[PDB]
Amino acid sequence: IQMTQSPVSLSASVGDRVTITCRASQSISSWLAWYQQKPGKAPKLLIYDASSLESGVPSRFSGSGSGTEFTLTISSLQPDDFATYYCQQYNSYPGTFGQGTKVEIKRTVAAPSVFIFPPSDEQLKSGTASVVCLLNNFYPREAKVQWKVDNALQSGNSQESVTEQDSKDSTYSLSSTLTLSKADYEKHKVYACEVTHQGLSSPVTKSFN
Amino acid sequence: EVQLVESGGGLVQPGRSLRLSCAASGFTFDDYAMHWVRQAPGKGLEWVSGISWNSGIGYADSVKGRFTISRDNAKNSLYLQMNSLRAEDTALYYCAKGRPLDRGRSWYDEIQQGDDFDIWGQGTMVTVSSASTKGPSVFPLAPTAALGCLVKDYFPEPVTVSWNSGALTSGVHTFPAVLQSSGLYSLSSVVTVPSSSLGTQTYICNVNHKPSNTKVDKRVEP
Amino acid sequence: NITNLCPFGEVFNATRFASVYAWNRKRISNCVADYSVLYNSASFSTFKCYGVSPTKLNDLCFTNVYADSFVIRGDEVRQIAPGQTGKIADYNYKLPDDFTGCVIAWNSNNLDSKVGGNYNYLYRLFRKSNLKPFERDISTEIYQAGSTPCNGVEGFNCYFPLQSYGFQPTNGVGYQPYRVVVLSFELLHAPATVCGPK
Amino acid sequence: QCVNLTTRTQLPPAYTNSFTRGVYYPDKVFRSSVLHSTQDLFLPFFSNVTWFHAIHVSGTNGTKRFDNPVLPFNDGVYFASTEKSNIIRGWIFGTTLDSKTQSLLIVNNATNVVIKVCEFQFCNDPFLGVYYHKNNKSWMESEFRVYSSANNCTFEYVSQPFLMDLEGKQGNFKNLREFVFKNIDGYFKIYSKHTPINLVRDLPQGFSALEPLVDLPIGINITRFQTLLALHRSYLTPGDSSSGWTAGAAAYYVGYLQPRTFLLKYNENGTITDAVD
Ligand SMILES: *[C@@H]1O[C@H](CO)[C@@H](O[C@@H]2O[C@H](CO)[C@@H](O[C@@H]3O[C@H](CO)[C@@H](O)[C@H](O)[C@@H]3O)[C@H](O)[C@H]2NC(C)=O)[C@H](O)[C@H]1NC(C)=O
Ligand SMILES: *[C@@H]1O[C@H](CO)[C@@H](O[C@@H]2O[C@H](CO)[C@@H](O)[C@H](O)[C@H]2NC(C)=O)[C@H](O)[C@H]1NC(C)=O
Ligand SMILES: *[C@@H]1O[C@H](CO)[C@@H](O)[C@H](O)[C@H]1NC(C)=O
Ligand SMILES: *[C@@H]1O[C@H](CO)[C@@H](O)[C@H](O)[C@H]1NC(C)=O
Repeated sequence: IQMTQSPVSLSASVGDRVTITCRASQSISSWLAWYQQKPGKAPKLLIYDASSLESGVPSRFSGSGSGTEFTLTISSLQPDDFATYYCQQYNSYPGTFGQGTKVEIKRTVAAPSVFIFPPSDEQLKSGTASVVCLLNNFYPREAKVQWKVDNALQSGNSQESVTEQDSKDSTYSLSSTLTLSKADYEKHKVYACEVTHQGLSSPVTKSFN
Repeated sequence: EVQLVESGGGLVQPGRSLRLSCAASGFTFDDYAMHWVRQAPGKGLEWVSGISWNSGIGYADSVKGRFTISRDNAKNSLYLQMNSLRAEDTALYYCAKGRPLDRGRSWYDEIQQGDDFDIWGQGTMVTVSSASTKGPSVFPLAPTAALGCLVKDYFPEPVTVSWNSGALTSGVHTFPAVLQSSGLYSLSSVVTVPSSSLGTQTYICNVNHKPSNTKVDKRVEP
Repeated sequence: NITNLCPFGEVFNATRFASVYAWNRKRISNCVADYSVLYNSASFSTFKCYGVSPTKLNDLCFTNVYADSFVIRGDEVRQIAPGQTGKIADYNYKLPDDFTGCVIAWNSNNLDSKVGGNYNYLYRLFRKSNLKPFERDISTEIYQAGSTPCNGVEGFNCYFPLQSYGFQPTNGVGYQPYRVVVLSFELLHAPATVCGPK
Repeated sequence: QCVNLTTRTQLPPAYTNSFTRGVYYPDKVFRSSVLHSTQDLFLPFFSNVTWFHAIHVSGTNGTKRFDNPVLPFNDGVYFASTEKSNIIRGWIFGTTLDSKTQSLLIVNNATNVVIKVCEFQFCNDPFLGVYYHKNNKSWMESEFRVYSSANNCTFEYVSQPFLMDLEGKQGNFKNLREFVFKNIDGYFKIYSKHTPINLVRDLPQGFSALEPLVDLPIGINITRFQTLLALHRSYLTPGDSSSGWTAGAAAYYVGYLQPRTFLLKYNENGTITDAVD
């Protein structure tokens, strides 16, 4: 059947005890394995049978539960563990894995550095023009951005991206891009991007003519 | 080490066939039941197919038939003949070996294990595209204060961007690429310099487009 | 004397068997064999020994055995007979006419039969040349017959060489899945190790 | 996946006289204190046994000496050493000694001996690696440094170790890991026994016939074999391959065979005294 973790993500600074639980769609006996998958590398094996341990891991990991709900907890923590985590099932092949809750452990609330960028000259000559909202070095990934035409906002013409936590600063710099053509792009005067985050009192806007 | 290496992976037209490999090492590849498990770009893992110590297991639901696992214990190289590749099969495929000793599994015992997949191969990336490799139409981002270099409409991944030929690794920002809805890639990079360094020192953004090596260089000024 | 056996049950009871086109070749050696029970089971729908006979078989030691194993719909086990023709013989499994061993085949319509289309099981269908004794064409380039190669396109003159069985539960008697184990008793020039009881 | 470890020592190994050492029992019919003639491949009486040096620390610290040679396997061999430690881990008998040609392998892990045949990927200086696991002061015994593959191949066997670890730690014997490896009529047969001896350096005036450890159905033509060690991985340092090595020092003997026939003065328990030819 299915196998879905209960959290969706979590950050909790080094030296902390945290839990991640996966609930099923039916009685999946008690066989399960746990995967931590650093960004861009090959996933790893952590717990098999949903409880036991395999040689090749620090003992800090822990697993329990059965039936429909299972749990993996980390008590004493290190810089490495900042990684994605996945469950799975067994009942009947196929045995899938599930969404995968992140762990981006670091906690110092930061404020953004917001900018808006127009197109270059040749960019405009490119028949299609893209413009940028930049959100430098804020924490954490929980943040929202929404652009603004002269009076209203944009949607359906935007594409977005976000970095990872940097190895020293752990702040998350967002990029968002509005990609229109010269025909639509030229229709206007001012283009804006407005942001919300836990680090701000009022949503922060940056626009240009 | 007890290692897996897979090949046969790259740009493939939609529906065009392809055959992987996994020249496993170390472990008695003649025993453990392999599986091809594909991770989407960034998204989760997902089982595609498996194969027992002798042969034959089911696949994912929308992938049966159009795929075909196989192996050859006499050679140490699992296979995966993929046919009619749809849009979704664009992914990174990992060879994997089941957890338990599946040399002579139980005849008749109610088990059907699913705590498996110990060792994962490096993964042989696979795309599904209908446009060809294209070098980026790189553009600059004219501005304590930051400025950058956008790289629009490159294809297919990767591109390496650097500043002043890698002079300044501070303010660096490797904004990861996004597949355009149009089916194309693009990204940008940016760097913060003191606004006191605005009209004083001018910076250089350069790109090398490794799939074809369409090297471009640019100078960014407000 | 008797302490161990050859791990026969690891196939004579194995959970799944290969498609016959990619038929598994489980090499067996370094063990002893009580072949009689491998025969005295009253469960096999076929057991024919060629170049050898079940009589006195337990005297027979060999350098090794190459238990080839697969699944084919019941009747067509007849193409498992040295010098026979047929799609399994022509294009999936060629027993040498000078064969020296035994063939086993039983029903498994309870086990290897499932609705929905079991693409677990497959066999070759189009092929340039006929096969060779104990050769295995797991590779699956798409066959061509006439004017043009197939470019990776499959169409006319251009067909995926392997097709399935589809052992539906409601199948007829002749459609039933015989699990097949072909014990080829090889005695090249090495020590004879797979001996009989006592 | 290994280091061109020494590659630099070649000085002529000395030799020795095999005064009396390396005879076995060719049957299992019970025997008594009566002579009996026997023909087979024997290491020649008083052979010019080729004594080669493993780590041989006689010198300014400097060069860490080690000169393991790849020796042919004329018609079977007799392999020995002094080796106060427990480093003489196994052998890699073969002809081509990597892929597209079979060969054999003996190794140990201090618990049991493991015996395989395979088409390996042996590199010129192979050696298993015994390395700290960071728990208990104990270790693991990885052998990734002996070959980049041992694949597509048949035999497997595990027994109580061929090397029987012992309680020496005082030192006049070094336990003389003795073996005789002979490939005749498609069989590979191992005849040996371990011997702690009160003599300082060389093989004795007294004698002990070996015993057949095992008889195996490999049926692989064998004409070359290099012995193997599992070096004690020095505490981890910048430099993991061409670095501080040769943890432990000793040397080993090799002596070939040829057909001969002897009448041995057997004894009641299955014992051997003397012969002349
Ligand atoms: C595959 O698994 C089945 C299920 O365990 C095995 O079935 C039983 O196997 C025995 C011998 O192994 C068959 O002989 C029977 O022996 C018992 C006692 O030895 C005796 O009470 C019977 O009269 C008969 O002689 C038995 O018929 C069989 N029964 C069933 C229900 O399968 C089978 O042996 C396994 N096959 C292999 C090759 O291991
Ligand atoms: C010595 O070698 C034997 C043979 O491989 C090892 O036995 C295996 O050990 C692993 C380690 O957990 C088990 O997973 C296997 O199941 C064991 N094989 C069996 C039980 O047949 C043994 O561990 C080795 N010991 C040392 C100290 O090297
Ligand atoms: C090993 O692989 C080779 C090719 O790599 C193949 O010819 C051979 O049949 C395989 N098996 C043995 C036992 O050599
Ligand atoms: C030693 O280095 C040479 C240099 O190419 C290489 O040919 C040889 O295989 C190496 N020996 C090893 C790695 O054992």
